[PDB]
Amino acid sequence: SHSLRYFVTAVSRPGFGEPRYMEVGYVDNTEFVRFDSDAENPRYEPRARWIEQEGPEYWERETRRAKGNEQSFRVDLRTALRCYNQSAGGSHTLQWMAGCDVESDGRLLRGYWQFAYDGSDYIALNEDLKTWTAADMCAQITRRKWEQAGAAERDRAYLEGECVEWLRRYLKNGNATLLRTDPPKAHVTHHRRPEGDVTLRCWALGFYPADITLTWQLNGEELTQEMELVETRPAGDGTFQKWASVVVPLGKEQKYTCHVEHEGLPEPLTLRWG
Amino acid sequence: RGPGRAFVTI
Amino acid sequence: MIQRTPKIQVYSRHPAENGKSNFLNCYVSGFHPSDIEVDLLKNGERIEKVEHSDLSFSKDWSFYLLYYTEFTPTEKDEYACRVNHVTLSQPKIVKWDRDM
Repeated sequence: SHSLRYFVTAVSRPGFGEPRYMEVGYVDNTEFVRFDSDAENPRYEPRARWIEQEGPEYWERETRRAKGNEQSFRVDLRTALRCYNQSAGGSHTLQWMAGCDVESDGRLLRGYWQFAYDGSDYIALNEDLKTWTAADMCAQITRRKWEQAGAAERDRAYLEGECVEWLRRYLKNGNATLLRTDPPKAHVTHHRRPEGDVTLRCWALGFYPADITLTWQLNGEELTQEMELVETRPAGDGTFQKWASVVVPLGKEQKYTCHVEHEGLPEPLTLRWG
Repeated sequence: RGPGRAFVTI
Repeated sequence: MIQRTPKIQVYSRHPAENGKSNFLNCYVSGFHPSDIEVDLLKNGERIEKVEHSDLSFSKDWSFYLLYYTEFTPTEKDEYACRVNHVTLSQPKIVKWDRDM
């Protein structure tokens, strides 16, 4: 399954003036473009090698679309402040996520077009791409206006047409990068706890994509209900890391095995410390 | 390519 | 309308080895709003050349960011990440522990 997704953030900042406006595009959870109103000459920019084949009409049109979007978001921030009757000198956030999930056959799996105001759901295009979930009265007011403007029809045209078409083009152009798999490299560490037992920590490093399953086993039985597990985190070079740990009796460490499952592995890994 | 708000404001 | 405190993880891009060049990472995630102050510290002093990935956000609309710098860890040199955010009562300092 594949996705094209844009993540848009507009932040009002009274007293310094005009909102900070950003726009980050991902293909299959891989960043490939960005826009930042705080650049000295703000414009759409490549953030992956493969998108750089696009002609300058692509970059000029995306720059203009971002700047146009920035205009709408400036208006929306004023509209929201009034509808929620918020104080005039404060900073507020309008977020927007839009995109398409498609199978290999190119069928649209799910289109998204949803907004949040100060961190909570505001309005969201439903999966039928004809109706809106509106969280409160201000967003219900927005929905009535969008219903009589035919917005859903026309956003759905983007999600079913231009979004799928460009995704399909991106997967051809960026095939070697997006479909790459990087297998985890794993090791187990050990540290005596002040309590008198032992922490075994199973590391997975250098893997892509981010989806991974780490489990500890004690003579073949899963210890999910007794393990610690960090949020998967970016290494900064395009790979990810994660670890999982268990607390074990000193002297029984060799009974415990780490299990690493990742799409880049031909067979799951099994590691011990003793 | 990304989506346009097209001055369809909230 | 919700405000969320950031999660903070401090770690190296590769396993630390004394005298070997690496990247020091501070990953801040799950926070709202997006304005955040992140500094990396070497023995308590702010490191100047710290870059960061582009701001993005996840399913629940909360933001995430990676701050990072090039460094060469030594035996005694202490590293840490310092974060300030509107939801935080105090600036938070999370120290780098090389096995975490």
